Amino acid sequence: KWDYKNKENGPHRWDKLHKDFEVCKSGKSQSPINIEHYYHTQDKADLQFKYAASKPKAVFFTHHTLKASFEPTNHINYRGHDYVLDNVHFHAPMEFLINNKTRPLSAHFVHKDAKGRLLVLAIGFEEGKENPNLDPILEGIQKKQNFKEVALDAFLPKSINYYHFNGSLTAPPCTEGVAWFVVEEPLEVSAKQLAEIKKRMKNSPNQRPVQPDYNTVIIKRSAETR
Amino acid sequence: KWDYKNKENGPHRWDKLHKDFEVCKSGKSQSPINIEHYYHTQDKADLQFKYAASKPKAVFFTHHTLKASFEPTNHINYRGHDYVLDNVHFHAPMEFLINNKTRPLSAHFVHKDAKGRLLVLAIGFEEGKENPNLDPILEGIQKKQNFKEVALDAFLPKSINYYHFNGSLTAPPCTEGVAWFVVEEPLEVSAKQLAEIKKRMKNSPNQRPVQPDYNTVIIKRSAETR
Ligand SMILES: [Cl-]
Ligand SMILES: [Cl-]
Ligand SMILES: [Zn+2]
Ligand SMILES: [Zn+2]
Repeated sequence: KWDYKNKENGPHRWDKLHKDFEVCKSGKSQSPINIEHYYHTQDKADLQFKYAASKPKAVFFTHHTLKASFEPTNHINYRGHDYVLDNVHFHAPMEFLINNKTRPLSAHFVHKDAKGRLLVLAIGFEEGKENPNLDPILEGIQKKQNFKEVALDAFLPKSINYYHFNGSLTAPPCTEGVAWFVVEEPLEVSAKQLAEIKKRMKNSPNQRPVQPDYNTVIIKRSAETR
Repeated sequence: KWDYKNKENGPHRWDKLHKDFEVCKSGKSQSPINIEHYYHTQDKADLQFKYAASKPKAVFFTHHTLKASFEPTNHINYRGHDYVLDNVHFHAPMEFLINNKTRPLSAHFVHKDAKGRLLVLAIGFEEGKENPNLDPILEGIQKKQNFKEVALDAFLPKSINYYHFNGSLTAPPCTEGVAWFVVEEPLEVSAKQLAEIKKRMKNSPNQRPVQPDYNTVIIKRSAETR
């Protein structure tokens, strides 16, 4: 039963808990890392968003995180191909570091294309003003069902800059082949919302430690989300 | 013994021949691929070559390739680490494709730093002028010992453009975590030299087929070799 503690089931031993998890240790592009060495480009965008306000399929606690799953109606388009948004879920603290800076919370937007290839967008939160985009999720977890719309098309800023590289899932089975999009700009979250989200995740950090970095090639990129 | 034929020892089954070879199948950053999506960077790389004329330790046919191995006196410095050149060996046809174009031959310059991390430079050849830099290798494979200097310093152009990304070894054990540098402009080789090198590799292609590409992030970059 894998977790984030430092006992028999912790991240240092995930590989021992099941054969499927062996890549958690043996892989050469495990995530997260500290993003510190990266390149710049003047190339045009290759990322477009096809998000719309959507009622979650489910809002629930699973795999140590608070997760909102969605019907397959939202997509990111990358290199001309659609990747359907499966879920949004949270990590506290944020898992990726950017020039050794941490954030107290991040969201992962998890996508998959028709071929089954994974694309994950990560974005951090900084403690600040109330973020009304989070309220349908907070209201939805403590509610039976009939979940309210999540404003997916208002969640990110208009313009984003992100770090783009290949890595892995940050929880078992740690599958590689992941295209990561780690957004530089933080969203806001209030102290109250931050406490509430952390409590829904059992006040138990669900941040995988940074993994060995085998010269990960990272390009800094921009895109418009509208 | 693994090979490039397609009975019980070839590419599709490398993973089954030894548990050390399992990443040949399970890996999600396997090489080679067709390089066709890449982000252009404008600054000249810090990449520093420390190559000099070097007498091979051995010039020999091993694991389906013509290989020249060296004493550990040559390196590439990348991100402040010295990657020591172990060997130069050949593939026919060239294994990486660039915008779907093939070359009849490539060389791999295989390196490892002290911390054990891999760096391989690939450069293709196109039929044209006689390449004097190949001659000590072509002579050496016909010699018992006392191999003449390979002009490692002259082998590459002073200015190069390359594709840079994370991948794998292209032969078993298919180890990932490889920092790849695939040079854009081909070197020349005469038709006679090309036929001769292919004969020394038993007129038997030693090209791994293109592997699944899980959105490999590739940058295009310039460097100087001195
Ligand atoms: Cl994160
Ligand atoms: Cl190649
Ligand atoms: Zn996650
Ligand atoms: Zn090779």
